[PDB]
Amino acid sequence: AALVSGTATAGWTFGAGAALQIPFAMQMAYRFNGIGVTQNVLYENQKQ
Amino acid sequence: PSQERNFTTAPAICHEGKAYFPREGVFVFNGTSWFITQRNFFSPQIITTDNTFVSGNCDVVIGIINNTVYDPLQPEL
Ligand SMILES: *[C@@H]1O[C@H](CO)[C@@H](O[C@@H]2O[C@H](CO)[C@@H](O[C@@H]3O[C@H](CO[C@H]4O[C@H](CO)[C@@H](O)[C@H](O)[C@@H]4O)[C@@H](O)[C@H](O[C@H]4O[C@H](CO)[C@@H](O)[C@H](O)[C@@H]4O)[C@@H]3O)[C@H](O)[C@H]2NC(C)=O)[C@H](O)[C@H]1NC(C)=O
Ligand SMILES: *[C@@H]1O[C@H](CO)[C@@H](O[C@@H]2O[C@H](CO)[C@@H](O[C@@H]3O[C@H](CO[C@H]4O[C@H](CO)[C@@H](O)[C@H](O)[C@@H]4O)[C@@H](O)[C@H](O)[C@@H]3O)[C@H](O)[C@H]2NC(C)=O)[C@H](O)[C@H]1NC(C)=O
Ligand SMILES: *[C@@H]1O[C@H](CO)[C@@H](O[C@@H]2O[C@H](CO)[C@@H](O[C@@H]3O[C@H](CO)[C@@H](O)[C@H](O)[C@@H]3O)[C@H](O)[C@H]2NC(C)=O)[C@H](O)[C@H]1NC(C)=O
Repeated sequence: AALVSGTATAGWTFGAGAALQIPFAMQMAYRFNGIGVTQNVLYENQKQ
Repeated sequence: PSQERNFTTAPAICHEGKAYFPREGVFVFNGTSWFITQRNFFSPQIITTDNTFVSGNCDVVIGIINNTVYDPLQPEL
């Protein structure tokens, strides 16, 4: 439970260093870019 | 990475009615000024056209805010 709660907002440093707080949607947008789909796609289709 | 700071962010900025998105970094609001920088190290840069991109209007982007975008053309011309 702690792990999931943490990762939900903690992001990339969660298991590496100091905790940070990143807005959920911002984190997701990045991970999409991490695959190879332009970041803006997520925001436009955020609802879907 | 370690010692950090609190900043306000934005999914995108609106300029000339168009939705501008960051390239490799994130938009960051400092003590009354917007910049763009990499997530892993706070080093703020001026927001310029060539360091961002534009796609779609300021219509469907949630949390989009108003801002300006620097264009070298102005001082160059
Ligand atoms: C980023 O910056 C943009 C630009 O400022 C903001 O978008 C604007 O938001 C405002 C407020 O919603 C829109 O206001 C427009 O005002 C026009 C003037 O009429 C009003 O003000 C006069 C002042 O004396 C009063 O007398 C009058 O009674 C009104 O109170 C309106 O004419 C505009 O109406 C438009 O939409 C209607 C919709 O049916 C149309 O019928 C009209 O013909 C017209 O299109 C409107 O109300 C302003 O237009 C917005 N501009 C843009 C470009 O969107 C963003 O909100 C801001 N972002 C953030 C996050 O704040
Ligand atoms: C948020 O971003 C804002 C926009 O960048 C920041 O505003 C800037 O704040 C600094 C304060 O450090 C102002 O600096 C001015 O610099 C001039 C020039 O002299 C200084 O630099 C020379 C270089 O060798 C040095 O020798 C001198 O001793 C000075 O250090 C000074 O004359 C001014 O008094 C002042 O120091 C920037 O100009 C200012 N930018 C703008 C556009 O106003 C803001 O501080 C940032 N806030 C946070 C919390 O980071
Ligand atoms: C980023 O902002 C958050 C808050 O939005 C900061 O966390 C909060 O920091 C304060 C001060 O360090 C913590 O203590 C508080 O002090 C006030 C002083 O009067 C007191 O009234 C409060 O009851 C409390 O003691 C506060 O607990 C803390 N809150 C949380 C959830 O951490 C955070 O430190 C900021 N980060 C950076 C890098 O600035």
